[PDB]
Amino acid sequence: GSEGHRTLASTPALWASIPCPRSELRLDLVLPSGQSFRWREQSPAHWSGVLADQVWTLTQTEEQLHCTVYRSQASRPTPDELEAVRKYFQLDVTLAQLYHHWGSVDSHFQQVAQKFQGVRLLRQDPIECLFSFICSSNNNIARITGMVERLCQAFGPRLIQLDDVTYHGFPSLQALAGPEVEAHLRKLGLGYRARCVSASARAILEEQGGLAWLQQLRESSYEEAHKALCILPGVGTQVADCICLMALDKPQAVPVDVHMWHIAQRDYSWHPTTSQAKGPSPQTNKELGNFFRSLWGPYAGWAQAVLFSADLRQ
DNA sequence: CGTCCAGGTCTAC
DNA sequence: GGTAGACCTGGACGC
Ligand SMILES: CCOCCOCCS
Ligand SMILES: [Mg+2]
Ligand SMILES: [Mg+2]
Repeated sequence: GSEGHRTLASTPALWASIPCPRSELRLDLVLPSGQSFRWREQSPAHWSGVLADQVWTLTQTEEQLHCTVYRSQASRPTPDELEAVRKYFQLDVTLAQLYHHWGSVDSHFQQVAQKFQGVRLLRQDPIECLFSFICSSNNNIARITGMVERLCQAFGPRLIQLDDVTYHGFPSLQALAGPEVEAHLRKLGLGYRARCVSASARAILEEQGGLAWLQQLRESSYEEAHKALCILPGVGTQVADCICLMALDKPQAVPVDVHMWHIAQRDYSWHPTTSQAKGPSPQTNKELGNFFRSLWGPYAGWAQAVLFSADLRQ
């Protein structure tokens, strides 16, 4: 009871609650669906991971999101700590209101939304998001998830151990820019993305003026932010859109991968009309992103997250 | 066991 | 501009 990952049943006094209906949040549809790669369902309905530099376990009942933290004596999370959870889930954004809107303007969205409630966007750290999505390219979620864990294990600071799992914070730019990072990441199975991690960490610190440059894209425009990210090695349109949506507070950013292509054709009979290219291409991928913005409006990326997630499950 | 595929990015024509 | 091929890996899918 004192050791291992906590459950709600087994250590009741160490949990605290955040009011939040399952209609506003389904952990099981958000945490393994390729937004963040850093959460594991270590016991049934309990998700463990690192969030604002500490380890947490999260579980839900119909009206509550229950939260425990591992930091000192074992105790309930504090009000300030609980805030970090609220911010990470962006719980001020009311998902019932967005679903209504998207539902009204798109009857296909209405149909999928009935069976896939509580899919919202996490608000992620820019560095973690940048380097996770560099690992995402031409890859599947199961393998990306391992790549990311091994990366944090080798280069990130040791937080705490539960059972046989040692949690690590996400690596700094400095660690990722270090000597022989590529060769090390190649032995950890990252393949060609090993080079991209080293190169982007160095590009940021040595050519772009460091962490500040990345962080300040939050206050910049989607279009400025998206252009700025594309200069980095391993960061194309898609990876940049993932970062803008998931880390830089750009809700209108819509990543366009093979899933979204399939969704467009199957469920909207979409075809490009500004370019003569039949398939995925820079100009057809731009157009498809514009189609979804025009359809769903300024939170189109959030709508994308609902159908993307629902397409993973089918 | 050989292709094909997964939250693509690159350069080269 | 739209197009093709190279780059890691390891599960799923046939033949
Ligand atoms: C998909 C292969 O290209 C990845 C980005 O270019 C190489 C720099 S690390
Ligand atoms: Mg606690
Ligand atoms: Mg780039």
